[PDB]
Amino acid sequence: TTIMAVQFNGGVVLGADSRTTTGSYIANRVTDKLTPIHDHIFCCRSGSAADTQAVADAVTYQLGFHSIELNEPPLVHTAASLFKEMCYRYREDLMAGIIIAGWDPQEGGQVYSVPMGGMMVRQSFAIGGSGSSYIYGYVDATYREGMTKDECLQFTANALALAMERDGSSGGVIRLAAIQESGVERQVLLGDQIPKFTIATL
Amino acid sequence: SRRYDSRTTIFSPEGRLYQVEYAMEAIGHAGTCLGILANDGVLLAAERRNIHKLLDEVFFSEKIYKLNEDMACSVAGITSDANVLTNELRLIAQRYLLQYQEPIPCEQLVTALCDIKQAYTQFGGKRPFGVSLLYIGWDKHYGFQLYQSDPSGNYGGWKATCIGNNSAAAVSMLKQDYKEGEMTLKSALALAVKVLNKTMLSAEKVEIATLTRESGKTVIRVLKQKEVEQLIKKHEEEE
Amino acid sequence: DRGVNTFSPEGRLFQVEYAIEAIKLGSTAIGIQTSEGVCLAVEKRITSPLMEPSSIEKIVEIDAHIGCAMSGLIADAKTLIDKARVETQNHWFTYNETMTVESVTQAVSNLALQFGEEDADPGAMSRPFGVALLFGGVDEKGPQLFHMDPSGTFVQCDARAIGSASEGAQSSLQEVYHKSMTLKEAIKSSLIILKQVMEEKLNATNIELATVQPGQNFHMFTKEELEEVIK
Amino acid sequence: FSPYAFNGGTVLAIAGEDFSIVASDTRLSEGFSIHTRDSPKCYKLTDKTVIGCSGFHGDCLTLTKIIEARLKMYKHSNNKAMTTGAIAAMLSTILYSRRFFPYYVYNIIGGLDEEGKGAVYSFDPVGSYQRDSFKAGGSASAMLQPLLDNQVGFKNMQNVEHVPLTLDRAMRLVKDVFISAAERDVYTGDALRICIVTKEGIREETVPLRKD
Amino acid sequence: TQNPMVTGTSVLGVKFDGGVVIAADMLGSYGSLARFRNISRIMRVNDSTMLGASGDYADFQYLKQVLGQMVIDEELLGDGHSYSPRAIHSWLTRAMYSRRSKMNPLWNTMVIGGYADGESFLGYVDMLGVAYEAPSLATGYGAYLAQPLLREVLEKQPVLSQTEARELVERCMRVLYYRDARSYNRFQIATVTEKGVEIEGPLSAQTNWDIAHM
Amino acid sequence: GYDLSASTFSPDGRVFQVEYAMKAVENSSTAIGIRCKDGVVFGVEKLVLSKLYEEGSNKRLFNVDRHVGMAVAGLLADARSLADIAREEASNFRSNFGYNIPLKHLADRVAMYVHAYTLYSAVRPFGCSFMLGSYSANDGAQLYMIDPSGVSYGYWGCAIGKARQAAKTEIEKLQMKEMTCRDVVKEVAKIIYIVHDEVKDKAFELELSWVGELTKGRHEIVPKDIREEAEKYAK
Amino acid sequence: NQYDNDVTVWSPQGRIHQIEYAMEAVKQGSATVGLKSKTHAVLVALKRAQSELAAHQKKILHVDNHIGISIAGLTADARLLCNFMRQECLDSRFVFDRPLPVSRLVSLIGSKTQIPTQRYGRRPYGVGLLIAGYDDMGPHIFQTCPSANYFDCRAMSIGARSQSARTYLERHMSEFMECNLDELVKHGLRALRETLPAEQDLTTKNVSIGIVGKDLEFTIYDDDDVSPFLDGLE
Amino acid sequence: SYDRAITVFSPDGHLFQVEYAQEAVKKGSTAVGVRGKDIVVLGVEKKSVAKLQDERTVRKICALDDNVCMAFAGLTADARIVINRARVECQSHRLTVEDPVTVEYITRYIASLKQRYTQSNGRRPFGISALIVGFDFDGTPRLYQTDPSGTYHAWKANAIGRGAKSVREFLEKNYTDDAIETDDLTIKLVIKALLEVVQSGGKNIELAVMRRDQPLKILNPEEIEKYVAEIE
Amino acid sequence: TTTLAFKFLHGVIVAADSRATAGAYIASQTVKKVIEINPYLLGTMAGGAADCSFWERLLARQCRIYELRNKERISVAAASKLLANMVYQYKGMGLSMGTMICGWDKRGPGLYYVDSEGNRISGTAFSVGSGSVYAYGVMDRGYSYDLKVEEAYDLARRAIYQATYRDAYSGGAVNLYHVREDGWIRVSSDNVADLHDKYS
Repeated sequence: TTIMAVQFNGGVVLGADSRTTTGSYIANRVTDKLTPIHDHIFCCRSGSAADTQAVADAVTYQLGFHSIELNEPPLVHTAASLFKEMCYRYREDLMAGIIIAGWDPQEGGQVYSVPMGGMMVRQSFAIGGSGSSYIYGYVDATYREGMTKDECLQFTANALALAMERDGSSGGVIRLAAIQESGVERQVLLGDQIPKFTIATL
Repeated sequence: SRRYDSRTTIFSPEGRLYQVEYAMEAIGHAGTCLGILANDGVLLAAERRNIHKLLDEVFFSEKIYKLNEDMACSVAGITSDANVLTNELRLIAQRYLLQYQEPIPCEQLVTALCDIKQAYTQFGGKRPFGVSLLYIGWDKHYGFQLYQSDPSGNYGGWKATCIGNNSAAAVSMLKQDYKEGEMTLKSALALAVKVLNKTMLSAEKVEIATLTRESGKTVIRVLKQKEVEQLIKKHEEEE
Repeated sequence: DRGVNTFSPEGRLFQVEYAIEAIKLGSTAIGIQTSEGVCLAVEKRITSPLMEPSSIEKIVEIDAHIGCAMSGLIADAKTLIDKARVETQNHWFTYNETMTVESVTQAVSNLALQFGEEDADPGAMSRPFGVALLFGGVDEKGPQLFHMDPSGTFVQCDARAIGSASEGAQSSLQEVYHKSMTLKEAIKSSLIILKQVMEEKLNATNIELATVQPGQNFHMFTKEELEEVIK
Repeated sequence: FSPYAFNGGTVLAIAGEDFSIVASDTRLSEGFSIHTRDSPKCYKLTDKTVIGCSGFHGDCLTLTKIIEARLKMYKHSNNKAMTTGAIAAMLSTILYSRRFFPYYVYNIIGGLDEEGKGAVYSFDPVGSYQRDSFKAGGSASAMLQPLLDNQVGFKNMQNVEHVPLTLDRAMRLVKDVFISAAERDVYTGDALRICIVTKEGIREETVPLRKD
Repeated sequence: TQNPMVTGTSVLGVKFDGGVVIAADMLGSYGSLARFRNISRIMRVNDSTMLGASGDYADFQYLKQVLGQMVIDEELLGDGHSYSPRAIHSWLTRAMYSRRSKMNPLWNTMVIGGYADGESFLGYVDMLGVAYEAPSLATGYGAYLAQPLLREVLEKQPVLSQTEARELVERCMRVLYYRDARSYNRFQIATVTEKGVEIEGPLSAQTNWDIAHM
Repeated sequence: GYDLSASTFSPDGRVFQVEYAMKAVENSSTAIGIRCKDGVVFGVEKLVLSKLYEEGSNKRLFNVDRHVGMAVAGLLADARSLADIAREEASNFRSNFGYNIPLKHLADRVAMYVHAYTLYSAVRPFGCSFMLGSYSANDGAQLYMIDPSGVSYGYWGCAIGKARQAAKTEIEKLQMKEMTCRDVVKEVAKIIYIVHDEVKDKAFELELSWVGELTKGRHEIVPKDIREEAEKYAK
Repeated sequence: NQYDNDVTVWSPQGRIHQIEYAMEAVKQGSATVGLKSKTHAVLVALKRAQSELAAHQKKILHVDNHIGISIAGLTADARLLCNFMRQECLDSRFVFDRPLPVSRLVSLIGSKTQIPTQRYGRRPYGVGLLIAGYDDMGPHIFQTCPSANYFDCRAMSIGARSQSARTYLERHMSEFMECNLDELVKHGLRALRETLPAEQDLTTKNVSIGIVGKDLEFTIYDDDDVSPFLDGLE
Repeated sequence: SYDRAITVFSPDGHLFQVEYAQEAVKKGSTAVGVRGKDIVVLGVEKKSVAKLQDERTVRKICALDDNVCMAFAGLTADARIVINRARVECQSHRLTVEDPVTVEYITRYIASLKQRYTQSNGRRPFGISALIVGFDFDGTPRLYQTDPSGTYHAWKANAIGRGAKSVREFLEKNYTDDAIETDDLTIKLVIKALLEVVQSGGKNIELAVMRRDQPLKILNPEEIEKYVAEIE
Repeated sequence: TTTLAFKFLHGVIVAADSRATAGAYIASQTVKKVIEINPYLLGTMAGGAADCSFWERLLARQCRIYELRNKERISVAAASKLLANMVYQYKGMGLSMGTMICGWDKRGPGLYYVDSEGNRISGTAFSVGSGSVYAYGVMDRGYSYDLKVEEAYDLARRAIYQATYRDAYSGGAVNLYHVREDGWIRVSSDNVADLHDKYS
């Protein structure tokens, strides 16, 4: 599993792989690891499929009820705070690394990383999953401030592709998402659309 | 909360429990339930109150209930309250059989239910069960037995007893007609018919169950329409 | 009708006030504190001659150094007496030392107002105890005589009388009492007063007597001992 | 995860005719490092009772606070201060309360009794205790004990005057055994805090020990 | 927690003439990998108190939010009674010990620095509930690499000035960068005096690599 | 006997026990709240019933949160308990969602908690009304008022207590929408002085609180200088 | 009549009779005076002995090293609240290793005493307290009661016939701040004398004194130690 | 759960519920008890003498243990509950302690229970009086009597029920050291006291006896008819 | 630890050592292994110092309460049963205590052995502790029911002395007790070193 979220002026750009494996067997090759918490709040999921699905469900139930009582669009930081609370409270059982990303009128496009322990840190871009180890040096040398919405989409696709080619637990297709004040822009990059990188030959 | 409370489980000036006393008045208007113990069995004779042309038969008995293999009972008073007690009696007998792997003696079963009825007149703040019961059964300690409990938890063993509507006139007619030690099932059944006719009779207006022993096995059975009808005709011959 | 925790217009709890009226029906108990020790006395009030006088126990030993005379509803006293006994036994187990008379009385005084219907479990008092207590023991401060009533109010006294004739006995205690009395003088005066507020001819089986000196432990006078003091 | 830690330390107690001494080193360590060179292990309970605690410092702090609170509660309900013997009895039951997850502390209570004589009570982690003339607990407890048996109890000595132990002489002995304990025990060092308990309150002293 | 996830390294702390200074790098490690390089491990409790923490970062955030709410509750009363540094250190010790007694410890080693009533306070509270005060503290790997240097300077100069303490703390960070593999070259420096708490940084130490050639 | 319990409706559909709790709020001293262009100003006419009391005792203004103020009227014992309840909601909210609780949500939460004591005979309705005021950079200035039944509305100017009907009139005159907190302080101070009964009541102290842009969104008591400067202008 | 049996029953006048019935107990008890200065806070209770042979009941209790109280009303209830006050004080010393601010402890009592007045079946604590403490904000004098309301005063007095004591305090509540220890303790004794009838006077058998100052822990004076303060009055 | 206070004090310091429970005991059957030298007799007056009733199921004299037995007066349903609790306590005392319970020990336990129902929420007091009789380990005849309030006393001869005032009065001037000389005069004494209150004295008087180191024996219709004829 | 108790014709003889050991280091040489429950009841300790001390003290409290309630002393059989029921609740938890309850009640001199395992047996001659095996040999070889009081003291003393000579965890002094009809009495307390010079 490889998830990534980058932020720009308008909002954020989420992306992930679609491989769900059990040992060396791929149970699902077209998994959707990008779950919508609210209208402009999404979350990438990594770790345990049942743990992250139960946590994402709970947060979605709470955030929607909270948004109705307040009669206001929920803040991205509040969604991150609800994920953080559950992931810390049940840190011994749950095995989930959630990246929360979205857009709100008070703070714009924000990306929050909520790793395994249950801490919560805001970043300009974040990467998680088992395949994220292979792309730490690339996102460090390639990311620059002032990227546009389209540049974030290419940068995210390039990083996910590099990780998918090296990680055994990553693969499939790339599912991107662009969140803005407007709405969400979901898009899949299949086989040939996936950015390619030549292999050193002799 | 302390103003709506009717205080059902408290003593009165003369030392009597009103709720229990009022519940015994409800049993005095119910269908007549009589029990007669013989040397070779014991029977129950309850007058059917559910009398209507549009009333279906469905069940095997309306007032007589089988508690376990060797015990049957007859309720009187609030029928809904009797449904709670009969179900508890069966659970008490099944519990005893799961612990000792043997049938529960008649007196031990009656005592367990009388302890539950006594508890509703002492604490809990709830109304008592307005139902009087009549137990007939056979055990290996005292053979054939006939018991009778009441709303207060009181209970006693009898040779022949009657409860419900007009149970006073039946008891007085049973004392001058019963033969201590020399009563047969056939003669006991005749006495039951002469008591139900006096405190009243058609064959649909009554229900008769007998409990006898056959080859080291208790047998409880409700007398059939024809089976009872003949009895009713034979009492008319003597009248 | 009202609840058990209902305050009256003056400022007193009805229930507690009614329980204080039940203490003025029991037999008279007299306590006297001296420098030689405390002496407790109480009439047995034998109703019928067929009843065994020894079966009646109005004076009990809380501990080796603490005695206790009661009055009012004797059945209610048993609940309090046991608490006092366990309290002193717990103290010994935890601090390897005896408990003071003041400490014991205070511990038994905490159960006085611990009653009420609502917001309570099954094992809770529904009403207050209708009994007054007279604790008399010997500790580090020498002989001491405390008095506890139904309201949970305990004090210290040199000579206190509880019961139906406490009012009359009190006057006699104030007349015949000084702060230099001997234990033998305290006992004599106790019997005299107890003998004036009685109906039956005070004998050796009609009353109860016990003393708690600094030296010996709680001792209950025997028939012969009581008969030799009546002389 | 282990809930215990050995922080070293060594408490010494000595009872006299009209006094009581409770001394200990002030070094607190962990593993092979030194946390602080200024950590007394002697706690003043009442005006004639002093307690020494060595072992797991975490338990030492908690136990010390529990005792202090218990002394205040006892004074509130009994209108008097707790005696040394009563505190020792109460401590025994406090240590046995956590019988299945015991305090890793070696307690030693040194004060005066009701007759004004020096009283010393040594304790075991689960609560077992007894009154003694002198006692040593901690990392150097097996190094000092033998010397005290010889110098204070005159064990294994033939023709000897058996002269009564005096405050002056007791002070010398305490300082001497701790000087020897600092040379061999790696957990004992820095400074030595001495608490003298007489009839005129508690006095405190401080002697410098080896730093290495 | 039983297994610490993202943790921070050692925290330095020294007392000077009129205040306490606390330093700690801004790195949260996940095993041997430096994951989060821009997190603060030092917090401001109130006007006189500041806290530094090493170990599990998630446990530090929970403590930071609990402590923060305590200060708000106390300031809401407005009765002229505020928590002193010693009272915060005491509360922490009890909290750390309570969690360790239930076999569910907060994997943290805290350093408490404060200044109240003209007296600088420097407390230490570990995960087991072991607490004590000292002129200079150092957690984690700082106890073996920074404590020796800090202690050597406080033996000749027991009382330091603000400038002396600040520059002595920067020498310790430089040594930590050189010898601790779980450290970062970007740290923060918090100082507490009579004027309050002041968090400085992100700062860097000046390293020398002349030994690479020789 | 239709008015003996809160779980009993009367023949004409009324809960008398709840109306009796609002009668206790009418015996209290008048407290007023005014929301200007950048904050809220609170003013209570604290009645000093004894000379032995310390200046500042029995204050009817609390701090439920850093950005929230609370003016009460009625039973002080009850009001203090409601203030604690409001402090918990605000504290719990911050722990859960990670940010300061909006004033509207705080009012809602507390009003619903107050409404729960007006349904059964197991308890009794609160006998005190209170106003909640706070200022936020994005939210603006808010002023709510909760009565004994549990009803809570937003206001511009509000008054509760003895002379709340007479203090309201003198509040409509002022144009708080275009006014400012600094100027409103005196206005509120003057209103409290006009409605204060000096022929029936004794002596009183002026309690003033405010939250807005001038105090950086933090609720706090009006400074002595300003308090005395407005006290002289209202005299 | 129908509105004076339960605490959860509001009367048609907006009052709770039961709560006012618990305030009648405070006025039926012995008078107690509490006054303070710039460095000291004292309490002077008039221990009353119903029987001639009985010992005057205690009125001043110990809560902590810096806090002392004087009860009035129900004895059992006073011990109930005192035990709670001691518990809270012990908690603060255990957790924060410091004395619990008098004002904070008084708020805790207010919360605990309010709960009973709103629940069915329960009753209000029928006891009036006179708390005397000294923290970081100097000496304090607090007065609690059965309606769960507490006030911060410069001088206070509660109990039977304490209106005369209260009135006397108002006349001299201007020289208490500068008043020295003995002078401050004489004013309390003088104020307590007003409540007493013309016949009897303040002896050493019916007067208790609790004092708490900056460097002085809460101390109580029984019979022998009360003499020093007593001797000097006119 | 029901937690309403049933037994409370009244204006003149009276516990109405306990007094109403004692009124129920006066309407109950009469039960006399006599303590002899080496025998203990318990006689009860069978109010209902129905001929169609099984006499073995309505007995009033029970057994708590091998050395302790008892009779009661008042609510029969309440007595059963009390007797069953006392029976369970006897076996509990034989478990923990390695010896039989004394007569006073079980009397104290039965009295303790009765008192508890007079000071507990949501429950009324027991409406019965017990006459515990038995022998201790030394072989001493004991006779105790408990009542609804929870107070117990050791007696020499006592009667409880409707005609207890009369029986007691008659017993007062009949119970001596010569009237209980043997094991037959004690039985003739119990029957004499019962005969001056029981309607149609003779077949309406059940009575059991208990001798030292011996179970409990219940005289039958013939045995009791010889004692009733002897008197005449 | 070595504790022994035997009941002859003149009551019960109770002897024990006084050594406490924490591993291989001798913690104490003056520990009291006999507990005076009351004037007529004694209790011995072996195994866990804190365990024995605590539960025997709890037993003493129960005995005292028992006497106040029934106005009579508890029997030796009843006292030992109380201790057996007490420690049975924590069976398997790790409690380590072997005790001997001795006294004189209505059935004469009573001697019971109770441990943490669950055993509660009555007998005439018991021995608990690590040196109990050595005491048994000497005790049984010279034990007689007609033994004179002086002879009974020498037997018990010698039995304990030989156990301290062989067992490394036994030593100190031999504290001896004698339970009679009038109550127990502290017979003697001789050091093991002084007994060594007397037996050689």
